[PDB]
Amino acid sequence: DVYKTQPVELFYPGYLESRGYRIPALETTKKGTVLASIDVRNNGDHDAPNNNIDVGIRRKEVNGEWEEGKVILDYPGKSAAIDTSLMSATIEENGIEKERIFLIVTHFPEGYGFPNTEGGSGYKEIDGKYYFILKDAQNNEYTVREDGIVYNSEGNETDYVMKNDKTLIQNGEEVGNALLSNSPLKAVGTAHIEMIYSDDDGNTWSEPEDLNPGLKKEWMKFFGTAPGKGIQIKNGEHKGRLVFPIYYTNQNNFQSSAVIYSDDFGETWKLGESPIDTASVSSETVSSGTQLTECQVVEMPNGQLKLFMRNTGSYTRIATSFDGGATWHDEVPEDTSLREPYCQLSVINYSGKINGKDAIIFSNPDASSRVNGSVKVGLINENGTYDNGEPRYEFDWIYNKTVKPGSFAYSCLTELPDGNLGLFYEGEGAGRMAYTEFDLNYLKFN
Ligand SMILES: [Ca+2]
Ligand SMILES: [Ca+2]
Repeated sequence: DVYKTQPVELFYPGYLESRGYRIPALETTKKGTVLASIDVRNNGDHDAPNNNIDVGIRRKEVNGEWEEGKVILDYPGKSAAIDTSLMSATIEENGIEKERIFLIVTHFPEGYGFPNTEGGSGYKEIDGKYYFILKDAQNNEYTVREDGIVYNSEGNETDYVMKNDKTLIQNGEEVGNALLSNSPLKAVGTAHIEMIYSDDDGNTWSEPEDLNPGLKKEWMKFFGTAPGKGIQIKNGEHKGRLVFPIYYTNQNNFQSSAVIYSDDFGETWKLGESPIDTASVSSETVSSGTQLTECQVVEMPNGQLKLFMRNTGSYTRIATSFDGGATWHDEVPEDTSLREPYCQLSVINYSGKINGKDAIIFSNPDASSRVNGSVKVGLINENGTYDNGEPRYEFDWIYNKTVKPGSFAYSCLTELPDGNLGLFYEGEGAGRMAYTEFDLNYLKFN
């Protein structure tokens, strides 16, 4: 025989001056590089608000060692970038497959986070165009229009200008930053998803692009990355589509999972329905029942999508999409092999065949609390059809292996170029982020 490395800590308290670290994401690029991203939770392990949380990343190239970590996204003050998701994706450009590594994160202005998030996209739509909202101490609404020029609520121009990094300028002088809690004009205290990308195998990253405008619905309060990774669809009519799992709340503070997706390689995004959205329930107005929260997605051989969801029930809920993430079958069953103690989980597609079948790999804490981290192997079996004739895929969990007997919380899986598996996970102690590699045999023996 078995292969199983001694776990190494890629981030730990004090590293890069940060008190805390959480929320692993893990992706392998087409060059074979492993990318591990993390919340750099500088003021401690606690969620936003009141935490200067940045995006950090470590790289391990094929036949290489872990490069030291660096911060690749850093907002002013204690404005948080929290919960990352990575995605290696490709496009055919003039006969070569060009790789772009996508990363989305959730973003809050200073002072806000999940428990006190306000609602809305953060944007005002004026004649088809979306403009960043700014608020003053008296709760008046302002808009940032062309040239960054700020307009008050009468549609009139003010002496304020907001730069794209939210710096505020009044008559040539800087007067604050709209993400900061002492600024005279403030961005709406609500959740954004922001995206960066890398075209050089994860070494350098773009400036953040906000994905809220024309994507997040005004009734949504929380609207955030489901941490871990997304996937680019390989099979079917939606081949090439980028799919990032997310979740959000409504006015009732009810959490619903979903995916956002892009058919032009990141340029524009659409929101799929939640699995909560059925013929009788609407995720806009639902107020009771099982909440579906953090989630990860895998693809079936025909391009059918399977969304595995943290939820307030005892077991993992799995939803199926026949249209590439736009909607989900109204039956959302539990899988009773997958005890789910209300913790993030990871599920990935495996490139190789196992026992002559296509397979997926799953990890989460297999217990009634965040302990006993287990990695499971599921074989995809075709089994008849749904009411609408669609293929039925089901999962034979052939291996179930404890990789972390004690504490174990959020985790993320990735496949290594040689077919081995990597695992980035919380569980070795406050702010300690561990990475280990292993082969299939290790999962089978035990
Ligand atoms: Ca920062
Ligand atoms: Ca649960």
